[PDB]
Amino acid sequence: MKIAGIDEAGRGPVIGPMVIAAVVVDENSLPKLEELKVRDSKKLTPKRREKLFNEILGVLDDYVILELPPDVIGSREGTLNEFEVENFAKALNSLKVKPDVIYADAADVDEERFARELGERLNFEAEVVAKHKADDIFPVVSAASILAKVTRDRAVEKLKEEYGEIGSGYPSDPRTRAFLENYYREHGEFPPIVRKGWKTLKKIAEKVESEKK
Repeated sequence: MKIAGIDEAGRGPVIGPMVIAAVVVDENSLPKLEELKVRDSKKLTPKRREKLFNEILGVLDDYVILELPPDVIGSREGTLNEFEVENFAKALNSLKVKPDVIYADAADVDEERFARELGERLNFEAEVVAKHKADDIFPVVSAASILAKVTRDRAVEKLKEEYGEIGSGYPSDPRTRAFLENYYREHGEFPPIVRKGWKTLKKIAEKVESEKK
């Protein structure tokens, strides 16, 4: 049997892409993911995870990583939830090796709902298992999670080489906050690396205009 795991990175940041990654591993290769301790990789530094990333690739039968830029996210036709479901499906449907069973991180507050909707969007037969924090539960999802996180960090790293210190890209991050406030104060607009619909932008813009003297 072929087992697939699928997760996402970059859900709530205001800057950068959202990355959805799907991995496929043969049953016999599952112990390898445990050997790699993919489940205990949350505390790893980006460089150590990159090494893990490369190791994971060596045991996978197949994988798909979709890097969705802020332009794509912003032009979406549906809600962000629908967007996530839609792209999880696209990633799985793009796989060369079709999984018999799919383990997915439940984006939707309703795990059952997510599994149902994802499956209805697949163009092949498979059992879909969706759970909250599935990445702490199933090593195969943990693996996908690592591919998505690494891809996402690489993306932001590339952005820093072009815009300087932009932080992690999350509004909660002081550097990301300052970067956006200062850029708006200097240009009266936000850079083309932000997600146009994020409420964070409106608040920063209003704050900045408030200061003006």
